Amino acid sequence: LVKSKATNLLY
Amino acid sequence: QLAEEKVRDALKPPSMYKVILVNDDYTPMEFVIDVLQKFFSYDVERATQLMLAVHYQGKAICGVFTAEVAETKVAMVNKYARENEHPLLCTLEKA
Repeated sequence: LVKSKATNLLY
Repeated sequence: QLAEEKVRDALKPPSMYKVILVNDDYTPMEFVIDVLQKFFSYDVERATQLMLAVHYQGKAICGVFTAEVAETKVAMVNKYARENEHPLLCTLEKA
């Protein structure tokens, strides 16, 4: 299956 | 006795079928979680584990059903998958 894009915590 | 033989002979186990999701390299993990919640009444935690089983083991069993109900689950899940333009395949095997 295809894993979703991780959503970055750090800016 | 005769009555007892009649009883024995009426105890053939039900024909039951596993409904199975098969892995593929295109269907989103989130979509499989959605499928398990929508059509099999899994809570999010259980859906997530089964989804991971699909991905890492190759396939997973969603539950076990009468033949009639199993064919109905397969039809629905595949329809939902195609209308969302995923190749996800739901199928059956006899338990």
